Amino acid sequence: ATAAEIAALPRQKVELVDPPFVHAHSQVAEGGPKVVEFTMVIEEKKIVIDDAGTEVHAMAFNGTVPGPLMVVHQDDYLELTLINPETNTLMHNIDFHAATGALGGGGLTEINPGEKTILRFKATKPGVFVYHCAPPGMVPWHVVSGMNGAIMVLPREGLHDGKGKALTYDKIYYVGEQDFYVPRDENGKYKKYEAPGDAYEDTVKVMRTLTPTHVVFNGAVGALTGDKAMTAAVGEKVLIVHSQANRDTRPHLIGGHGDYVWATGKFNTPPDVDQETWFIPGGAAGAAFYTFQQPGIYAYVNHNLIEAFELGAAAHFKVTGEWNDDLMTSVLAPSGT
Amino acid sequence: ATAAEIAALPRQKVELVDPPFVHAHSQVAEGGPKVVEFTMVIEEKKIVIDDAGTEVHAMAFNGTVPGPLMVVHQDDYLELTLINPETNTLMHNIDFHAATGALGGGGLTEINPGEKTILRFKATKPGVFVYHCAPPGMVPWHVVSGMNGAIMVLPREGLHDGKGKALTYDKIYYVGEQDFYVPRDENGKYKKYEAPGDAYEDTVKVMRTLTPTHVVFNGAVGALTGDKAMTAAVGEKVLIVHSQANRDTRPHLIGGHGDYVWATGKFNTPPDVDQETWFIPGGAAGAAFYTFQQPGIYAYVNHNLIEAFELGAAAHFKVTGEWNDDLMTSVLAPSGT
Amino acid sequence: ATAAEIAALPRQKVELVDPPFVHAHSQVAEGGPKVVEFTMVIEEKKIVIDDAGTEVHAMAFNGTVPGPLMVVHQDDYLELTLINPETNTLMHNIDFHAATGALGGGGLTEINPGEKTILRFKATKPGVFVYHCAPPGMVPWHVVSGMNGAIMVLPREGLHDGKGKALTYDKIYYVGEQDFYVPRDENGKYKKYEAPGDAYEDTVKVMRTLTPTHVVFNGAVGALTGDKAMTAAVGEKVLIVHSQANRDTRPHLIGGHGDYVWATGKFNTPPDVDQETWFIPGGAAGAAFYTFQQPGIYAYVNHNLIEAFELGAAAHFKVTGEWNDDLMTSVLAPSGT
Ligand SMILES: [Cu+2]
Ligand SMILES: [Cu+2]
Ligand SMILES: [Cu+2]
Ligand SMILES: [Cu+2]
Ligand SMILES: [Cu+2]
Ligand SMILES: [Cu+2]
Repeated sequence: ATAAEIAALPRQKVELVDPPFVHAHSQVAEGGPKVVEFTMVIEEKKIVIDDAGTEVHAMAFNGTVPGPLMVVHQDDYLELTLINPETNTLMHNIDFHAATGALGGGGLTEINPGEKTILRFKATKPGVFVYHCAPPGMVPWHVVSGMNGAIMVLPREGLHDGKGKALTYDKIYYVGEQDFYVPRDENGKYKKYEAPGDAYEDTVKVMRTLTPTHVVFNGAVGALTGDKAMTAAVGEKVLIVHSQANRDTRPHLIGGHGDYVWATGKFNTPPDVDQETWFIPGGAAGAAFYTFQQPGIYAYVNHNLIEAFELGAAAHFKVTGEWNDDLMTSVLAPSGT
Repeated sequence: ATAAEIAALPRQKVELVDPPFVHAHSQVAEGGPKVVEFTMVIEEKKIVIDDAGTEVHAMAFNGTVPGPLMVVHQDDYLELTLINPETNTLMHNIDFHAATGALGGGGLTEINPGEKTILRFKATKPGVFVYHCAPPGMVPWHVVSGMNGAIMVLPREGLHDGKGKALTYDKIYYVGEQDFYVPRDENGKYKKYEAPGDAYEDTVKVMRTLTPTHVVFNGAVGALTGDKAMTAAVGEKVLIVHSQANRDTRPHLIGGHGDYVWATGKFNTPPDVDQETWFIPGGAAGAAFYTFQQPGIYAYVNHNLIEAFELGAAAHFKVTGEWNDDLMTSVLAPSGT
Repeated sequence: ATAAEIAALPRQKVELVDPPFVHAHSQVAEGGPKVVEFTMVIEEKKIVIDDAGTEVHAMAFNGTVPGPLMVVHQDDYLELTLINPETNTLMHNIDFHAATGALGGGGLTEINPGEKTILRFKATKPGVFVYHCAPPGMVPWHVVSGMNGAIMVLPREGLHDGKGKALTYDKIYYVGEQDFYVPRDENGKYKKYEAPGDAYEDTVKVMRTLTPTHVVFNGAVGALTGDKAMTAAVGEKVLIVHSQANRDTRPHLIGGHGDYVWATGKFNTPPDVDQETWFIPGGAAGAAFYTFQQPGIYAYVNHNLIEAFELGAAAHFKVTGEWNDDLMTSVLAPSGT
């Protein structure tokens, strides 16, 4: 499109929504290409990540770990205002894996405390994609401090299966998975630090072991379990976007499947089908579409079950509706022999 | 199908055999849906997993690690009678990744020692699938004590390539790969215990390192080597099902290929072809079809070669037949320069 | 077919070049099947892998880590003369994942110092494939000492996308990724040894932790940076072949994508498209095709960002040409809030 064309496109501001929920959007694009505008303030803040009071100095886009899902359509532009307040201690930036050029945007968005920047890019490829902070020389420390999220660039005609038939979800959830590396003293007690930088050398030591101390969804052990379970009903179609900016994961819905899974995250790559456990490499997002058929509790886990049930990578779904005895039935309930 | 329709279907009782062998079955289904009946008794027992006498308190479906492969066809019902004898010490259950509802069956099959249960589920999706025990609060401990196996839900038509041409094996094997986490004392010797619960806390400590002490096929170092090799002949078509319920693996046939690999394990996802090394994420099963072209010894490994050749994840195939010098030949045998 | 027929085929003697470059070849085969001849001399040699001066006794095909890329076309024959000079200490051999029979060639090419051998195999499957040394009882030690490389078996008609459209690259690089396991003294400084075998025991104890101390491209931290950065231009089509003979990797071009990615490395498996981060399991090679659209610096990394930026797995590209503000622009450069 020529210059004048780009400048005349509609601009639209969107209010973000914290994970695992997602801001207002339409599956099939509304109108032609537009510039979708978002604002995020970076917050450096201590968070508690487990039920032992373990602390991390999180580096949080929009104040959450993960950062929020932004949704646009292919060939829209994403225009982000990124703000680094003067109460923060570090420079930050942003790298969108959906974008082309300048290290994903990281070369154009280095903001010290007290600065802001506005980056625009054309979302030329459809898929879910990671975004993360990447300051030169300190890239993994920011990412493993929680400074990452995802976007979704929907096809203009919405999602389709591998034969081109529409796939239209009723609900979407975004599960960001975070590996944390929390230092411990010689008694095995997690350490606490006054300011983010005080932890840098001890944290890189743990990072070099390649073994996280915690692997969590939505920023903390248990953040999406119990009273915080996600919800659905029998018959509803749910899209589950999952990202992991630094380390591999292998999602699984305990009691369900991924009926269609873009395991690479990219919508022009046909989805796998009927999956039990899919694989999302570190540095990527994936998305799974499932129609719920049975009510009750499900878990949603990274299926290294030690990561899920010892280190924190487990969520719940609570599903309403009527039980299907064709699909499963207890012929003889547990009883004495 | 209605409850009465299911009650009228034919029943077939299968006798399971121990991995890496597979029970008798037909690739193409005979006739219409059936209720395929299986029984497994759970055995808690010490197993020795290496040549140094290292022990695991195994929790073994049908007394083996992995548990046996169960074979059905799409839209059959799998009816399992699961028995937990009074000689065991723990509650157990079963979660079938092929099933829909109640945590794969785990919510309906919780059996204390001295109980049994009967679960039926409809095998609605074709593929190879993990099953495993998953008692609330104790899930990865049971799995990494060997309490896992797989099933195969064949298409009613049998297997096909990505162009719907039939693929018919002459032979099938089931390789269950197991990560074990064995505690060591201050001198580096593996510890022994006299009841499963006595090893729990020390085991969990090793599990949280994410670093197995052993990675084995069929429950031990060397289980599928030497005179317990898998066997085949030149011209024979072989399907190798491989599962890993907790940790990723990357199978490779040394000297061969995966001609067709359903690396996700799901038969409605078209297979990869001409594979050197495929990838099966923790929590899944995959399957590889190969036609042997050369005789001699092959190795079948997890191609993290430290996991294969230091930790235990290596099997052999012995193949009969005539050498093909067109495919390969020693032009000059090793000799002085 | 027969010996008369194979004697009649043309021979082509190729001179290998050092990675990341690739010897001259034709993407579409010039004429009928040929016997493509290569020679490699194995060198046991001390190499320095980081700016601290850390050393590995490398075991290097052609003197480099990785070994060089050999390029043939499907149904050519690859005929390798492999020489183990008398100045080396160990027996070595070669196992081509591209080849069929005798453990990939391993069984036929065991040469002591002062010996040579010539192996010929038919390259029946198109793709990129790992090769590596594999002496029985010492397999992972040789591979993780750098004794591995890759070959490319091009379709005779050159590369195509999943739908039959030709994909012709303008240039090709070969990135070999190497996990090294270097012992450390009680100060945590890397140890040095006199001969390869002096480090064996201490190296095996690091290998069994499954945690490399360094993960590098082209044999050292920073090897593909600075005057050794890869290069391209806006509009240029680049194929990046990447291998890892022992351990998984997840390549990512920072600021770009993989437009077409044969993540399994096999050209009869249609490529994934629009990739952010692809996944190549240990024991495999993959290849990604990308048309550069923006000038400037890029990094090409294993996107476990601790592996990339702490352990060494980061290369650079320098790209010339004109910035595209439609793809990306800084609407407001970093500036005061
Ligand atoms: Cu940051
Ligand atoms: Cu990134
Ligand atoms: Cu159990
Ligand atoms: Cu499971
Ligand atoms: Cu060697
Ligand atoms: Cu190999």
